[PDB]
Amino acid sequence: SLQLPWVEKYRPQVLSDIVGNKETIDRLQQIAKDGNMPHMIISGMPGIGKTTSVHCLAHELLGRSYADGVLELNASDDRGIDVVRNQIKHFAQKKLHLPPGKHKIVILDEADSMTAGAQQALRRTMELYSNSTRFAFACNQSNKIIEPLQSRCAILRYSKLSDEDVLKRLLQIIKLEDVKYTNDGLEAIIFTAEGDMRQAINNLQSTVAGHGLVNADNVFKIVDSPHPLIVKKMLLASNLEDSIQILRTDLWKKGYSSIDIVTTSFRVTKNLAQVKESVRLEMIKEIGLTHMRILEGVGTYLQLASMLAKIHKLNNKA
Amino acid sequence: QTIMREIAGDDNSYQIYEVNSNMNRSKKDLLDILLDFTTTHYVK
Amino acid sequence: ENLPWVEKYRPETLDEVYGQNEVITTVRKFVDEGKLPHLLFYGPPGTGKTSTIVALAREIYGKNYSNMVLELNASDDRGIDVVRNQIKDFASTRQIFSKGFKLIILDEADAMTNAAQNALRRVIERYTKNTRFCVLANYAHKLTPALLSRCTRFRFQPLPQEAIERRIANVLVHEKLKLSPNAEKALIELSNGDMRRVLNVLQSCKATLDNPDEDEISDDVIYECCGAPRPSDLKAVLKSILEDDWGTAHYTLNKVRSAKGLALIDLIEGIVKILEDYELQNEETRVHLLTKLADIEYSISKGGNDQIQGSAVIGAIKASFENET
Amino acid sequence: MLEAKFEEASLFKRIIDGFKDCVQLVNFQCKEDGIIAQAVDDSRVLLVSLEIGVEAFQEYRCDHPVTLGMDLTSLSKILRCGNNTDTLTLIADNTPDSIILLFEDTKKDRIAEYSLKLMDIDADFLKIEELQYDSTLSLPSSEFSKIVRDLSQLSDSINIMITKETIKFVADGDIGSGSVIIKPFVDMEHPETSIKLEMDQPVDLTFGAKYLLDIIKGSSLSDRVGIRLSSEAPALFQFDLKSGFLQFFLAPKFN
Amino acid sequence: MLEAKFEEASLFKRIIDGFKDCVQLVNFQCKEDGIIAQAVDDSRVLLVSLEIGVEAFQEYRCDHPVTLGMDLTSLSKILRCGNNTDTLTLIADNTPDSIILLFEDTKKDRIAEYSLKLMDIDADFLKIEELQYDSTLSLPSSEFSKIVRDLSQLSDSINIMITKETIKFVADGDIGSGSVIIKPFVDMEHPETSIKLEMDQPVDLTFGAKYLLDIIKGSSLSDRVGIRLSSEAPALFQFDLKSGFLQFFLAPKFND
Ligand SMILES: Nc1ncnc2c1ncn2[C@@H]1O[C@H](COP(=O)(O)OP(=O)(O)OP(O)(O)=S)[C@@H](O)[C@H]1O
Ligand SMILES: Nc1ncnc2c1ncn2[C@@H]1O[C@H](COP(=O)(O)OP(=O)(O)OP(O)(O)=S)[C@@H](O)[C@H]1O
Ligand SMILES: [Mg+2]
Ligand SMILES: [Mg+2]
Repeated sequence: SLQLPWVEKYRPQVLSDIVGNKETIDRLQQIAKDGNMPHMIISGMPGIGKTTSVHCLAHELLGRSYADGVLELNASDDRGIDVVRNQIKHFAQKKLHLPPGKHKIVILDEADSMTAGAQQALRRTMELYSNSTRFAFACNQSNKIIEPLQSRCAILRYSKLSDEDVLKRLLQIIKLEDVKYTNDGLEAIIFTAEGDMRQAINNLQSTVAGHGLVNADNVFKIVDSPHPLIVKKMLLASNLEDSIQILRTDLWKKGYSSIDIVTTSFRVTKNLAQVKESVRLEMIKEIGLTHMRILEGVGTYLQLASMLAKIHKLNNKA
Repeated sequence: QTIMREIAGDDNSYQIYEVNSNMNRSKKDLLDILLDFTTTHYVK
Repeated sequence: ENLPWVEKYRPETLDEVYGQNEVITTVRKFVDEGKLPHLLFYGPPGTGKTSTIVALAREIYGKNYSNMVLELNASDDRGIDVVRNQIKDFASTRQIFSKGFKLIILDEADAMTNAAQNALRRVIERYTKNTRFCVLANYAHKLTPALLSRCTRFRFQPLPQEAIERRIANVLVHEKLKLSPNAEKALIELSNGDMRRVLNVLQSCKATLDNPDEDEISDDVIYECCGAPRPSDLKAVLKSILEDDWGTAHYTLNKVRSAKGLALIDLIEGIVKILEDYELQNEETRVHLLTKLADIEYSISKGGNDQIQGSAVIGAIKASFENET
Repeated sequence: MLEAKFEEASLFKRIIDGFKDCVQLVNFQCKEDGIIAQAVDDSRVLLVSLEIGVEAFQEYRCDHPVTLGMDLTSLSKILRCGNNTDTLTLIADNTPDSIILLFEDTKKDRIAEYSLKLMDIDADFLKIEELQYDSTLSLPSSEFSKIVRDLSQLSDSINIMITKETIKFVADGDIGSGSVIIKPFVDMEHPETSIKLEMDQPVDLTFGAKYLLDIIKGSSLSDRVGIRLSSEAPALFQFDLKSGFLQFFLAPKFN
Repeated sequence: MLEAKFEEASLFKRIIDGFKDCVQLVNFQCKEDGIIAQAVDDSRVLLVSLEIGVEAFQEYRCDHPVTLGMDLTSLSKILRCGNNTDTLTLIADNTPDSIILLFEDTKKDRIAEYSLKLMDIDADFLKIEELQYDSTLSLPSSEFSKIVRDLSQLSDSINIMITKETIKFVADGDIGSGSVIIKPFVDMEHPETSIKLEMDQPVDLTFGAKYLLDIIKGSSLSDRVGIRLSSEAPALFQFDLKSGFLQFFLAPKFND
């Protein structure tokens, strides 16, 4: 059949389990405890726990009335002008008896995909029925929501999860799941996560399912991305012929497109520490020039070879 | 609304019919309603 | 019969999918175990993603495959509306079926828009219990992280020569064809991990033959059927730049480009590839050559006059390789 | 808790049908003596006041007063789900969010319960005070219904002229004019078809044709219609019921 | 190879009225023992099967099996022209290209002949697998039609629960809910309105409103409808006939 993914099997059902953004999570906990939930637009990068936060807040706020007091509208559901003018308005006008302070919650998840006219129609709906219902948006980009909607909500900008919180929750999951872990493997999981917590959990699950013990090499086998050590050796080699051979064999012939190679090189160089800050920024400038040339349309092998040549000049000389 | 409150002296006295964007502001949906509201007296 | 060799030599089972072996082994483990999560087969075109999913779908779903599998293509004239309509209608119907896990094969999902990808992620999340998706793409940098996190990514690498040559041997004996070793090597090095290109070039070479029974296919036949620079032409241009006069080098470059219909970008790339095989006494030679040729290629892409660009190529090569001497 | 049992399920259906077209949102305020309904028009012009007595129900408990705000479209839809022989039962809990309509039967075969979700409506108590209406005319409902039904096609505004104990319906247009005049009289053979008048002062008022056509949709609960017109007060079109009344409060136009 | 003669003409009109909304193309299979037909809609949710035996034929001659495709819209349009006095006669030649609809009276010489072009969709899939059902129940077609058109107004999904010695229909929607429970009884005046239920295992599964309205339009064919219910299996709604039956195979919905 199927096994429940650790992304879903270990999803926080309470607001306290959610790590990262401690101030916002604590204030949301206080709101859920007391009540009078304001209109909010929770925004940020993918995978930091926005939708989970909204659902946990709604659950804690309502309780047994969650089924008849929360209306969720994702992108799969229709959110046109007709939907806003009929379904949301009738839900707001619905008479549900809730404990004092609690209010009905209209969770409009992925509000950045909603049309502008629907957002305009939602403004009067939330302004009129705010004494019975409260709206909660969740968008990846906060600029796609119109200013009239943003002037009636408390914008929440969730930040990228730091290495400490991801490491803490990963240690929790590894401890309740009896997973053999190594420091290098966990560090690789954090590095490949890049703040995407869902990615970290998925990578841990894949590594455990495939290669058992979580070593760094095992983690770098299920990421289908250029190996950071291979890219670092390519960039930091003192012989240009070796760097060219590495780029030709381990990256170009293996099917890694120019965008992935440039992204991995940029990430490695940004994480590099033995070189000076000025050298770091100049190599980053060369990588940016190569990425620009790729975006224009010139993403051939010769551009990456010239990038390696410039980085070699910068490292060996100066 | 505040001007209405000051003019009438009471919240219940003034009757402001707000035509917001959350409804269909088309001729065949609101012309008769608005004409009847602005033509006769409110029941009070 | 009168069909292209692409469809005729399709892998009808998972045992005929050569080259990609990790993906096939993982997929066979998936079907034997019964755990079939949402799949994302991505990589260079012609690697065998559609072949893999079609073979697996047939192997699992026997005869009911026609009704239990819906094969989509987002590039068609549907858009987010009709695409979503079809997916929800296929996933929520729960038709009279022998078992379950209706499979939806969405081809060309890198052309799907951001809102469409988020909607597809939501639909995948809602109907996971009865419908399994195997979204297909060619580039992973055109897919949103929302869709990337709801599917088990399986990168496809360009097929290794050991495989391409095995399929060469398989097709050749069945179609009664003869490939000379130089011609076979040229085709293998020209496909660049593209089995579809191999089949198309082979069929064109069959049609080219005056007597397609016992006439061996030569190297020149493939290099002119595919439309690629011959190694001899690029080598002649390179040696003319390296050891001849400026006027003779210009004459050779212009003559080769005009006679073979070769653009300057292909000439630069082939010259770089050939010079990679050769060793240089100095390193500044390689650095300057690579940098100058990349700049020339970038300027060629934007536009200009081709005579000055060709002269710049010749001068850059000459200066770089006089640095080593 | 509310437990109101109708003798016939068609009674409440007819009562709802009497005003289901003019108004959409209605407050069903319920108290010990019975059910009192009050819905104002969406144009804020005409007010529908309905009162149902205790003697209209086979059983009626109403332990504590409760307000049942309901949408008339969905309520009419759920009401149309039954037969005349059914015994409709109105069931509502304490502080209800939904109203239960239990459709029983004389013999217990199809006991079908239907639930209707309530709506949040601002209740506005607008009972009239002691008013001395200058005119009080009562005629059979079928008569008035026929006159306005055939005479609203001539003009959008209807004038019911009353002077010297004479009823006259006026609606003037460019294509033509339509006037129907009936005099008060008492008939012993059928007193229900008689015309009565208790006029005090002359009044000549004009109201909309569409709203009178909406009013006469209530000409299915009573044989007669009670009209009380005042020169400086809204009109009162009352349909006397066996236990209460369905009175329409038509408002005058701007002078 | 068909000499189909019907004693009554309007019965076939109700037969095609039952077919009308569910599907638009049926390839009829005429055999020596009668006429059979099976089709599935485009969404693969509703399967319609028709069985007509020789008992509903004044005279029948179908010595060789014939595949008959015929548009039901055109047949309905032309069959609306059939009077209550005329009788239907279906005649098909060898490898038919146009089916002939014939009407003959008894007291007056009035002949009505019509021609209908066939289809060649090349689809004759006939699959039947379920021969057992956990719950078998029968009720008047008018009653079931009343219940479904009663509950389709509130929601697009109607549940048919079979709890111990009771039948329960549940439909929960946006404007409210609705629960119509009925208990079996034996009307001693006539079994035409009696409700009969066979109970082996509890049954709980939901269907679609539009599909159910598609089945219940076959209530013109017969005054009684037989409902066969079983978990994780296609439901069956038959309309009994003198020579055969018209039953519908319907796909339930997944709730999770
Ligand atoms: N801070 C966190 N603590 C614990 N689990 C987390 C945290 N952030 C994410 N997760 C987990 O990772 C997944 C994130 O799910 P969502 O919150 O729905 O993602 P998202 O933040 O809404 O971003 P999207 O879906 O790309 S718009 C869930 O399975 C969570 O259990
Ligand atoms: N690994 C393989 N083993 C055998 N045949 C292959 C393999 N990869 C590709 N082919 C053949 O090459 C062609 C590729 O067909 P497809 O799999 O449909 O293309 P694709 O790999 O899905 O990439 P596209 O361009 O996005 S459709 C077919 O004729 C296959 O028979
Ligand atoms: Mg989300
Ligand atoms: Mg394909």
